[PDB]
Amino acid sequence: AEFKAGSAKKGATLFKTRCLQCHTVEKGGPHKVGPNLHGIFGRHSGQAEGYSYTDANIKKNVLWDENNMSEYLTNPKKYIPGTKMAFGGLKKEKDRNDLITYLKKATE
Ligand code: HEC
Repeated sequence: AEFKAGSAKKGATLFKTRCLQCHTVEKGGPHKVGPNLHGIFGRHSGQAEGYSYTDANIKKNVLWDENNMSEYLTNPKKYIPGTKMAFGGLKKEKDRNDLITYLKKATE
């Protein structure tokens, strides 16, 4: 994909309604169905401490950045075949840009 910085204020609303059910962003934050996302950018996949991932998410070994995250969030199951989740993706590019703008700051 091709990320363009958007609205982190809209990104925070999108995280609450589309991600927060399964994830947290705070340092030391708890894992829910999905892993806590603190430090996700600039780190390889399957490395949230204390979270047990599928072989698919571990074997992907993607170094998370703004662009591959955008591609991933479009359809996680297409990007990482074998990943297990009741999530189909964030289809609108504007949403992905807004979400990632917020996420880059929230997980820092
Ligand atoms: C529950 C229905 C979920 C929603 C909604 C979202 N995600 Fe998720 N995510 C979930 C699980 C169970 C997992 C782990 C899957 C596995 O194969 O083990 C994940 C994983 C991620 C990751 C990868 C983390 C890593 O360390 O590699 C990211 C980056 C991620 N999820 C982000 C994310 C965002 C931003 C969401 C809202 C757009 C979101 N997920 C929705 C479960 C669920």
